[PDB]
Amino acid sequence: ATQEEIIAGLAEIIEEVTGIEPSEVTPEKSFVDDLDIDSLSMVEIAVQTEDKYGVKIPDEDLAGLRTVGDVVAYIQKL
Amino acid sequence: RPFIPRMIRTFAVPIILGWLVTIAVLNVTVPQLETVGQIQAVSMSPDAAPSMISMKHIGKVFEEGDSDSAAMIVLEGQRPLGDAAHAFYDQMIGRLQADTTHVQSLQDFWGDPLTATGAQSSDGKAAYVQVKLAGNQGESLANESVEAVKTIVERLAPPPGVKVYVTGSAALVADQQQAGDRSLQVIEAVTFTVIIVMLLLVYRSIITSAIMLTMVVLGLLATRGGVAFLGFHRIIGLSTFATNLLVVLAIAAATDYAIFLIGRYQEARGLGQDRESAYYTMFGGTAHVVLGSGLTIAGATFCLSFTRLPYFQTLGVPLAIGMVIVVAAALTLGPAIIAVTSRFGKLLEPKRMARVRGWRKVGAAIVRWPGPILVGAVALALVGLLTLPGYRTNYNDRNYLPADLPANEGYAAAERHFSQARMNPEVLMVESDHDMRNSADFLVINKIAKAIFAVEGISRVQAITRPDGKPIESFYLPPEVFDNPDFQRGLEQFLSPDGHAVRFIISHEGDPMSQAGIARIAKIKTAAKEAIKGTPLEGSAIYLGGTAAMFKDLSDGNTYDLMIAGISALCLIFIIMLITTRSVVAAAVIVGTVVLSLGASFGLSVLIWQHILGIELHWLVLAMAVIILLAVGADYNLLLVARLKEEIHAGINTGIIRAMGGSGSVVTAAGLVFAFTMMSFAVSELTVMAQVGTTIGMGLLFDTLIVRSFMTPSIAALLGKWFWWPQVVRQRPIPQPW
Repeated sequence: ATQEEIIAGLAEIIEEVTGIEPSEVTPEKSFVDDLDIDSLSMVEIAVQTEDKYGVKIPDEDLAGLRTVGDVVAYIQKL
Repeated sequence: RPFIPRMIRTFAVPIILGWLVTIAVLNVTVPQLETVGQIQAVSMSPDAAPSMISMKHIGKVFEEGDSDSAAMIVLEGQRPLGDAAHAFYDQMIGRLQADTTHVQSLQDFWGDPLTATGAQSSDGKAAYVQVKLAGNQGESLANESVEAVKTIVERLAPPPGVKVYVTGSAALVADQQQAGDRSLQVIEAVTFTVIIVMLLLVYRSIITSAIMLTMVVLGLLATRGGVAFLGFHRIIGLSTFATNLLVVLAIAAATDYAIFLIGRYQEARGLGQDRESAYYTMFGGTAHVVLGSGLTIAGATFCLSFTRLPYFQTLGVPLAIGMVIVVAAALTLGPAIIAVTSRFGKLLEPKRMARVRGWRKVGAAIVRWPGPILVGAVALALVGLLTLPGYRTNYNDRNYLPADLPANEGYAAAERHFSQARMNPEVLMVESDHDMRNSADFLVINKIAKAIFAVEGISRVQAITRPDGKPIESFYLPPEVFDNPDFQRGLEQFLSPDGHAVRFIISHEGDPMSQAGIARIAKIKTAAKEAIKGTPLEGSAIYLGGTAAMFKDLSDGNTYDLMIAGISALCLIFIIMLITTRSVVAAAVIVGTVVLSLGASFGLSVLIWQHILGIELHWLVLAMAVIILLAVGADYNLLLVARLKEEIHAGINTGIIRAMGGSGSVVTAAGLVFAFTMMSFAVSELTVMAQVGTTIGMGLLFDTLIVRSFMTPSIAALLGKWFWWPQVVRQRPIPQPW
């Protein structure tokens, strides 16, 4: 489904940016709490999505997204 | 693309044997590079400037040698010198005059009582004599003459309580070359251990750095042999600065080319590529970049414009040829030695854990906030520019050498008693083209000396009026006492046998090579022109030989050759970017970033050097450092933009972070190696080379941490279509499915 595809894309970006395998990446966990992801890493994820695919997450909005669920929902909305 | 590597690697063993045999034949029959530079040097005074014309005409008319080299000798002791010292000095003078192939003429002053006051110090504990050697200052003949004078001095037994050293500008450059040659080996060793210690950290092996040591020393020997061959047959010329900078920059550039090569090799190994594929990907990736950057470092140096001094023309021609030899050595021997040596297991190993993530995270602060970071980087550059209002330069070389050298120690001894700029005189001439041996001409000749005196910092002039140099007034001499042997003893050292060209020996106040001391040259020329105006000397050519005018005429070319290099090197960068990449405006941005960061580099190097350490920047530290900074910053930014182009397929903004992640570790390692190798000049006995190296190293640190890191990619992000416009720009790749 679309959800699986978007989650797989995000997990591939996760593997590229900070080298954690997509296998254990699930939408039932946060970024900083578990994966030790800095605000800059999330910014890199946003830029990668914007470039490779057609999506835009404006500034002063990534902070409001804490869990993978929030990010995937926001992407699906647009 | 798979052809030149297929000729370099398949024939790796025969070409390595060829390199070894050519190095052997260039080192056994053709002398070593040090002796070749000693036998083949270039003038330190101009060849197409008024200063050199002055000395040439002076030699033509005075029959005192057709060159400008002038050395000095100091006899200092614990008490005033007695008659024993005078006898020893007379014997030494006779021995010096006996030699003819080395010394062209003797400007003896201490021997003659009438002018002995002009040699002995105020306290009477020192004296000096001026000799005129063969060949131009800093040339092979001048160095040979300096060595001959030193050997003659050491052959004789000094009287008890007095020691002898050799001073003067020609002796200063000779001892500068001696120090350069002596410290070449220690710089080689220190750089070799620095590369070892950094490879132990970036590659996790010691043999991996032993092979790099072998490669770097082989390349250094190859370039040494090539330059030795080309300078042994009188084809080109060399100098002390040319030789030392060639050697150390060759070591730094060879080790940086190796860093790029085996770092892309390390990246290939991390990506799973084998040896034979890592070799070809390394070539296709960085061999063209190395070629472009070597051609830049060669073309910019060679195109240091046709300047008054060989210290630019023949500092850029042999440097360009040496850099061509070094880039050829890279492109041929490096791949071959790699293919033959890194074919054994457990010799290379990658360390990629903690360096690929901190260069990809900093890359995210360039594309999501391109504005704030770009303006911040430009603000840092402008803050560096903020000290331009208080920028200073110093043309002196005594302050840029250790005190343990014979020349600098003689300067210290002279300064202990003399409080002047005595060891660096200045000569002015006026060709009246008629006999200047009448009373009226002598009365009016002192006008030029007095007019020169009016300028600040020329408080004493050793003119024809009196060697003492005390400015009393315009002397007048009766015609009856005009012609006597005693007066002729000095009149042959002041005016031509018939009288064509005058000489005005001049001693400055304080540092003669300072900004004021060199701005004094224009004032001297204007005063001379005004003095000859309205007098029978009108229409004469005011040629100003010496050292202060030598530096003035040479520094007049600073703007000229800087602009011409900033045209030619940037045009070559244009060509390289259009060939191995596709853009025209970005070929201008890649050099605009560097020229903007030049202000920050200058600010950092003047805060570190002048504000803290209290030492200003030598004029050679301006031109050479700026041009090498342009070339090497262009190398780094060119590697960055080449990687960006290789990663444009996935997007522009994402290409920036991809290139940063993929290139940051290697570029940082190379920049640290280059910076520390250049900073190794701090123990080079050449503090001017230390300033050049430290300035270049700090500029490269600022480039590898700020400019290349954020400033260039921020601009690339802000202007997307205007950065690859000729090749057509789609900022995002055509939208792809998930």
